[PDB]
Order: sequence, then C-alpha cells, then structure tokens
Amino acid sequence: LKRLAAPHHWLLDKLSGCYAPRPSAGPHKLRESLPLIVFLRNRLKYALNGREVKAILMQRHVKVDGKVRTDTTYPAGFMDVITLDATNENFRLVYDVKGRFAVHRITDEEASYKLGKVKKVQLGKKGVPYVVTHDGRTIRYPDPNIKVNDTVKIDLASGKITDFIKFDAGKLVYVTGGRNLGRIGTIVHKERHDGGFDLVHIKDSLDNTFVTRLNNVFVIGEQGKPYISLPKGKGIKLSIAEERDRRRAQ
Amino acid sequence: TYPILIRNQALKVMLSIPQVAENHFVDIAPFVYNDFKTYKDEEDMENERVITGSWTEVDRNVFLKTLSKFKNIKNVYSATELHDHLMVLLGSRNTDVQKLALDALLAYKNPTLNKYRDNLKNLLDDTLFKDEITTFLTENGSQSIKAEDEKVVMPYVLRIFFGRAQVPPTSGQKRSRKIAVISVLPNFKKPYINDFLSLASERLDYNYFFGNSHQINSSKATLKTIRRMTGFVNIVNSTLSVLRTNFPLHTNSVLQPLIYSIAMAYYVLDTESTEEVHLRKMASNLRQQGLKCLSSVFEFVGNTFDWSTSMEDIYAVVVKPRISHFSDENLQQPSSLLRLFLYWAHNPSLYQFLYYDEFATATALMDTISNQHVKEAVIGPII
Amino acid sequence: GRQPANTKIGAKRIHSVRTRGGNKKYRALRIETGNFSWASEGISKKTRIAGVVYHPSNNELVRTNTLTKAAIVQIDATPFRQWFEAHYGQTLESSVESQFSAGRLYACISSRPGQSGRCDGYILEGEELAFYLRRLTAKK
Amino acid sequence: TVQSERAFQKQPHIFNNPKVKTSKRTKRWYKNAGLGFKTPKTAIEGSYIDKKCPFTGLVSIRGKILTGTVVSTKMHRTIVIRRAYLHYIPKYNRYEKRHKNVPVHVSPAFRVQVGDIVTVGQCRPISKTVRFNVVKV
Amino acid sequence: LVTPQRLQRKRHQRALKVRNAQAQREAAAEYAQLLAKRLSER
RNA sequence: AUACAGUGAAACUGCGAAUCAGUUAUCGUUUAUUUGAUAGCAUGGUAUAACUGUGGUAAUUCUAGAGCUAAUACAUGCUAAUCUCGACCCUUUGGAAGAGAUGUAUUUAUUAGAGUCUUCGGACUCUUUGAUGAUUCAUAAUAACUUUUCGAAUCGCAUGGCCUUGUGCUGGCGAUGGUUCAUUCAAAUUUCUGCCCUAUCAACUUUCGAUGGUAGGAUAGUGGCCUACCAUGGUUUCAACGGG
Repeated sequence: LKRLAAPHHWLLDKLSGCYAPRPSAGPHKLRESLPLIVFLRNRLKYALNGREVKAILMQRHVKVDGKVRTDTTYPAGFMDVITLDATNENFRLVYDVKGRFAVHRITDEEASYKLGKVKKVQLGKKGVPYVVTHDGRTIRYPDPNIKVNDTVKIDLASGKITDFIKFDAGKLVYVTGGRNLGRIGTIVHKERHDGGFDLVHIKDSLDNTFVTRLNNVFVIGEQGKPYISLPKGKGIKLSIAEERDRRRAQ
Repeated sequence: TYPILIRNQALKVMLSIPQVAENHFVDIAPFVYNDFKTYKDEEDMENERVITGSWTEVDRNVFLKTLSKFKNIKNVYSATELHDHLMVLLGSRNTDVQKLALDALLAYKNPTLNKYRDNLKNLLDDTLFKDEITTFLTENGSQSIKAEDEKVVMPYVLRIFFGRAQVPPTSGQKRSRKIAVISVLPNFKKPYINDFLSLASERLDYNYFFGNSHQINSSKATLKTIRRMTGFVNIVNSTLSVLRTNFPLHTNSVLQPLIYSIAMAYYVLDTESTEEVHLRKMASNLRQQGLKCLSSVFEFVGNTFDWSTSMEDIYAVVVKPRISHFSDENLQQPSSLLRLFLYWAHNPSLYQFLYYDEFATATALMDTISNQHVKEAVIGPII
Repeated sequence: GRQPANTKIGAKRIHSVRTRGGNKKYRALRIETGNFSWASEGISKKTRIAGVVYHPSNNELVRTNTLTKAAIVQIDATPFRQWFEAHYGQTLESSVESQFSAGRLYACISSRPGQSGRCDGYILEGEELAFYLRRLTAKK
Repeated sequence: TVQSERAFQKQPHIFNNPKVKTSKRTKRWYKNAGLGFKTPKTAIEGSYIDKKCPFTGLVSIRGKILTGTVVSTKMHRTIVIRRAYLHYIPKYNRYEKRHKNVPVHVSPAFRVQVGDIVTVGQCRPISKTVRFNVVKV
Repeated sequence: LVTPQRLQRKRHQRALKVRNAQAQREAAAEYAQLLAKRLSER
C-alpha cells in the first residue's frame, strides 16, 4: 500500500514527497514496467501533477496500444506503443544504453504492430492450441511451427498475429535485464546448457560476448531488417573514452 | 372466472354446484385456471360425487401429463385426498416423487417397501410420465437418464403397461387401419418423437427382454408412417419437415434397435406389416444409404439377413434386391464390408433355408454377387 | 485442525462448507447411496450402501461401520444385476461370479466424504480380489 | 515382500486390465523426475511400492541437489547422511571440523549400505523433518 | 416494465452470442487450413 | 417529459477496512483485483429499508407494535439451431434428396496422451498428437453421482435502418455481471548459511509423540498437523543439551 523503494530507472527524485506510484496489476511485472503517471508527469513533462494526469487520461485521450485504459497506475511497460492523436505521436517505449526506458517517436505503419516473446504455449481446451506472450496476450490459433523463446508480430489493431519469427544462429536479439541491459546483436554462437545459464551469445565490433540467462533476451529480427526502429542510432554503448576519442578525432 | 375459481376454492362447499364438475375436469382451460381447479379438487373429498371414478381418471391423466412438476404435485395431493386406502404405506413415495427431491432409488425403494400390494402402479406410471416430460438442456438429460434407467425396477407387466400408456395418446390405430393416416398435428407428432425417445431409452436400458407390447409396436409403425406421410405431404415452410426428419431418423434407429436387441422372442408372425412399412420407406429411394454410417436401413437389412427366421418377411417384398443395389453402387463407402459380411451371413441362411422364397432370394443374391462384386479392391484392412 | 466428521450409513445430510480460498468442499454426513463402477469394462451405477466390513487402520470402524476412504464394502448387487441380466442376453471372472447369489459385492472407497462428499466404488477384480479375500480370511 | 501393514500397497490408478490376460497383473509404472538419469532396472523390473520414492511414487525432484556420506540406516526407509564440509571462522582464521545431520528417505532401488556417498535432491516434503529424497546413491 | 429498450438489449445479447460463435468456429477452419497445408508439406 | 426523465438528503445493494537477514522450490497450495482470450420470456414471485404512526425509557447509535413500497437484495424460470458425407445434376468457387454428430461445473473408473516412373517442370505414400531435465503433465472420448454450478428476468446515451407502415423485424457505442484458462498482484510453506557468553553445562530426546514407514482423518495443500498399525529410533564434546 506504499512505495519509495521504486526501481531507480524511473528518473524519480527523492524530494517529491514520500510515496512513489505503486504499479497496479496489468500486463507486465512491476520491476520492468513504468506506469502512465510516471510517463506523462515526469518523463516527457506533458503534465505537472496527478490531478491533471487524471484529467488527460479521463479526457478519453490516451490510447495505450489501441485502447484508452483510463488508469493512472497502469503498467504499460516494455515493447508497448502509446499513441496520442493530438501531438501526432506514437511511443514505442523500449530499453536503451544506460538501462532506463527510452521513448521513441514512431509513425503509424510502424505503430500498428508490436511484437512479443512467447512465455509458454499449450493446448487450451476443446482441442484449440494456446499461445501466451509476455504481456498476457493469451492468443488462440498460431501457426503450428511454434517454438518457445520466440517472437510473434502482434497486429495490435485486431489482436491476431500477422507474422512469425523463429530463432536460430544469425538473427538479431535484444536483452531486457542483467548488467548488459538494452543491447543488441546475436553474432557469436548459440550455446545451450541444461538448467539455464545459457544465452544466444552477442556480437560486437571487437567480438565482445555477453552471456546471461535466456529468459531475459528475445528476438527483434534479422540482419538489415529489424522490426523496430532502434533508439539513439542503434545503441551498443562502446565507451565514454572511445566517445571522447571520436570527439578528438572528428 | 379466476376470482370465481378462487372463491369456490376458498369456500369449500362441494357437491352443491357439482353438476359440471367432471365436465370441467374433462374440458380445457388455461393453466392459471387449471392450478386453482386442481387445488379445489384436492380441497374437496371426492368420495361421493357426480362421478368419483371420472374424477380419479382425470386426476390420473393430469398426474400423467402434469407439465412434470406442479400439476403432478397437485394431482398427487388429489389422489391422496381421494379414497387412498393401501396408499398410506406409499404416501412418502408419492410426496417424494412429486417433490423436486425425487431421489429415484429412494422412490423405488419406498415403493419396494409398499410392494406386494400393487396399489402403487398408476401413481408410479404417472410419476414415470412426469419424469419423462423433462425437456431440453442437460438437467433434463441428467433426470431422463436417471428416470428411464431407474424405472427398470418394476413389474414385467407394469413395464408393458407403461409402454401402452405412452402408446395411448398417439396410437391412432383407427386412423391408420384403413390405408394410412391423413391428419397432421405437430403437437401430437412431437409426442410420437417423445415415445420414440422413451422406447429407445427403455431398449438401451434393457435390450435383452425389451418387453414387446403389440399395440405399442404398431403405434411406433404408425408414427413412422406419419413421418413418411409428412415427407410426401411436404410443408416446405419446413419447420414441420425438420421435425419430421428429426422424428424419422430416431424412429428408424429405434425400430432397428428393438428388433436387433430382442431378435429371439419378439417380432411376431405379423412381420408383413413392418415389411410393408419398410417397403414404403425403401420405395422412395432404396439405395439412399450409400454412406458408411448407414443408420438402421442397413442395420434392419443385415439383422434380417443374420436372423434366419426373418427371411420369409424379407423375401415377401423384393428387399434383398434393394440391399444388393445399395451394396452394388459403384463408389460405395466402407459399409461395403458390412455388405460382404451380409452376403456371407445370407448365403448359409437363405441358401440353406426354405426353397420357395428364401432360396429364391439367395439365388438373386448369388446372381448379384457373380456379376456385381467385381471391384474387390479393398486395400484397407487385410482382416 | 478442525472437527471430525465420522459420516455414517443411511439418511444423506450434507453440511455446506466454504474453506480457504473459494474451494467449496462438501462435508457429507451419513451417506445412503453410492456410485460404483465395473473396473474391467467400465459401467457405473448409483447403488445402495448396506455396510462396511473392513477398516485398514482401526477396528473401531469395523465395530461402528463408519464410511471413509479405503474401507472394503458389501453393498447391493441389484442394479448391476438388472444390467447384468437385462442387456446381456446371457442372464448369468469366476470368483466375481461366485459373489452373485450371495447378494453382496466387494469394492473400495477412494473419495473422501469429509472432503469431496462423494461415494465411489470400484469392483475389485484380480489380485485385489485375492488380497481382499485373504483379508476376509485375516479377519475371520 | 508385498505387505507390512493392515492396508494394501498398490500403484494407484496404474492398473492392469482385469479381464484380458497379461503376465504382470500391475504394470509397474516407469518414471524419472529429471536430472538426466537413465531409468533403473529395479524400477523397470522391480517389486516394491514406496510412495515416497522418486521412481514409482508420485513425488518430484528439482532444486537443491547435494551430496554426503551415509552413516545411519537404522530407521524405516529413511537414512541420515553426513555433509562433512569444513567451515571458516573469523576469529581463528583457520579451518575447523564441522558437519551437520541431513536425513534422506532411502529408496529400495539399490541396496542401503552404511558408508557410501549419495547424490540427493530437494523434494516436496515427505515427512515432518526429512525434506530430500534419494535419487541415486 | 417491458420497454422497447429491454427487448432491444435481449436482441443484442442474442446477436452477440451468435456473432461470437460465428467467428469462433470459422477461425477454427482457417486454422485447420494452415494445419492441412503443413500436413501436405511434411 | 400522464409511467419515468433536473438536483436529490435518507436507506438498501456493491466495493474496502527477534524485525529475523541473505537464500531455492512450489511438477505441493489458493490466486480477490487488473489485463487478454474464452459459453448458438413483451422477461414471474418475495420481504422488507427510508418514511406514517403508538409508546416505553433517567437513559444508548435503546428499542417493540402495526401501515406501507424498491432491485445488479433473496428465491424460481425460456426460445428448433448449427457442423460432417453428400449419390446426382451442371458444371460448381455450387445446390442438393438425406446416412448422420451435438455444452459446461463436481466425483470415480478407465482409454488415448508413442528405389523406380518422366510432358524434365512434376509426380510414383508414407506415418497420430503440445513438453520440460522429468512425469498419473496440457488435452480428447464413455459411464453415471451431483442436497443441481453456470450458460445475463441488468443499466446509461443515442435511438439509425428493411419496406410487404407492421406498430413488425433489425441495429451502434459501453456500464455491470458471469464459466474456464492465462497473466498480474499476493499470501502460506520450503532447500542452503548466520547472531549474545558458557564445559563452576556432557549427555540430550522414545514423559501423556520422541523419530521414521503404511493406511485414514484434518489440509487450501506437501506434510505425526493428528489418529491407530508396523519399527526403536534420532541428536551430541564438531560445543550439541541447558543456562546467561
């Protein structure tokens, strides 16, 4: 019923009163999802305080990924889009260099799909197959070539799938968690243990490999074709010293 | 009139305007009138009336039909309010069966405590009709599969009595005695389907003895004849046609089940009437069962081929030619294996039978199998 | 824990019990009838309980005949008799066949009446029959 | 043996077909609760029952797999192993002799010897005090 | 009281039930088409 | 706005009222709430609140009496209808006579759930299912038991269309409810380590449970949490056991 031990990627100061917004129940976990209040108040500063955040939610105005959802503490977290008709905007909200949630600015034809790593797949009832992805989109009737740890392209206007994406060597991956948070690239080798501690290993320009547990990472896409425009010019975060060295060079 | 019926049910002065009492009990009115009138007849005494026997008869018919709960309870109270001698040892069973807590084992047990008196038979038949009037959706199913199975603990005479009780409202022997039936009532046509469902339920519950009652069997034949009459009397707005297709499929599958389940001490020497009805069912299209799931047509033909007695009424009509034609269709389905097994069973049971007609049917069957069993390419089961 | 139930035979009467987290449990007391099942070809029927003969942990229940799990039974044989002679056309295993004119059958209870409130029997057939006749011989 | 008790011992709901003939009368149910082991011949062609065993009984294994040396076997189907692991103390800055008691439910798959090393894993709690189960000695 | 609105809402409940079923058991068939495609593939 | 239509006190209903520390598993439990999927009678009766009155009582948020009247309160209750095979036609991307098939909740018993031939382009048949490390897993079929669960007797704004103008049949946006599954949030247990000083504490626990195994009961469940039956264990000089 309280807070202020908030996840520190929310850009939350300490002298903003005591409590933080407790994320209500929704699609995502609390530790990797930001609410609409911490979005619209102190992430892009379109509002000032919770009263007018309630005003711009119950103005029928916000539409998190296709629908209004008038709730201040609504945990719209990773890979969602937040469209607003006024201000022309669509925000796919993703991870970044340092770990916090980078906003995008996305046009409509890229804003009319999201994608999702499958969390589990089963057979639901009456013979019907059964797919649930990371946001609780329990979706019936996939294509039958279903793997787990696998990316499906959600149409997001009507809630079906429009495209399927497998996973193997030589196709992109993006990490959500660990020390290496918000980082792309997939080209070393595809090692697997049993009992976890396995990763699709990660490329670099200097062949730097980051290996974590496989629950965090999931596919964006392939070489030349990722399905999301990427933040800050394909952020791999080489070095601050290499950044200053490139500053001295060019 | 509802105020008048309420006032005459409140002021209980019976036998003062009892002139049209039995006529009103034999006449028709609404349900709001019927409930108050049955409450008044249960509030009366009915020992000495205009006709106390007619009052008890209308009480028995009301507890039969009853719409399965309310008039069943009211008529049970009326039957206890009458001369209910040798029924105080079954008043618990009557109240339990009229109540909605009718544990069927408890009702047949309290009657098994009230047994060796046989004074519970009409009440038990009316309770069976009340439990049979359950209609539609899985509560009616859970009650009907309980009722038709639990009524098997009864007398061997009273089972045929209940079958004749189902036969009574839709027998129509005076309608079908001359040529066939000519009047079409959908409400009585639905009762024929209810009799078909109850007879199939009783046959599946007890398919060894099955209890043949001849007027009930002829009434089932009359119901199938009314189905073919509606098919020839097509009502192409076709709610009646859909009801007649629902009645004829279950009717044929039920009439095949009775013969194919009893098959030893039933289907009496009047098999020519059923053969005539089957000829009427085959004269539309004899080869209308070319599917692999050919229900009751191929079953009746194969059961007549299997049981060696029925070959006489088989060869009365030319029906083995019809079964051979449906077998000798070009693109025939997986019922061709049952047709070949029928040829095996009908070779040593018609070619080893009486020479006048059964060997004639066997000769026609062998002449069919010589020049019509060519494409033996059953590449499926090697068995 | 909560109170004992010790349900008996005859006059079905069930407490309505709500427990921890929804999960409506039927604390049945004094069971009268029972659904039993042929264990080798699968036909089930509601069947009237007579008595309980065996208890596998305490002969206090052999005394008082309390219905619980895993208590061997002799029940009614009549609806199985009516199906056995009304659909067969035969109207008759051998040691199961020996329990026909004795008017009693043998089975076992698995569903808890103080938990589920049901009444289940499976007609024992085979080494179950052999061990439970040896248990009848252990008592007698 | 087949019995030690007033009740009967039987694999629940894994029954034979009591009409047709088979030369087992109870299909002895195979399982392996994980950990990459091959199924034991004593479970394929065994005779015991042991509802607390992880090869026929319905308990599952995962989680904390640890090892130790058997010292006590005197109980009923449960043995005590000796996790003889050395400890460290900030006072002495040396090493010291330490061990604790770990009981584990022994399975009659292979024999119960006093002195061997076992590899046992964390199970759903079989009793009041014992928490693990023998999956392999 | 029976209103023009109450049987309108009853009609809408009927329409919603029949529309949900008449989408569901057809989406079954469009899944079975892809299953038949993969069965012809393998 | 001659049912109602604005605000609306009161009241009912709905909703909400040694910290142990790090530390794994819940294939051992439930999962309110959010979120996403998800189910082929022109509409009946109670039994009452506020209120109107009669009082007691020094008095209490004390009350009894009768007259009243509401539901998303309590308690009953319903509409053929669709998917297969389709011989034939007339060419079909059909329409067809009809041989057929029919939800869910609980419980048990199962059962399934494992090298040629060529129009060189093509074919000529090859195997039934969702997985984890792992299953009596997920799921489907029969049989009945259900002190018979649900499958909407609900509400706000517009109220548009089809024309056979009935007073028909239809139709939008969304508020509540409700079956199951998943998610989310939780709880309650569980694996491994630790903290206060001590041998002027060396034996401690099977007293009236101590510690196991088998059944049963309790359990939301794994589980002496308990019952009986079978066994006589288990801990400890390692600083245990007891005490500061």
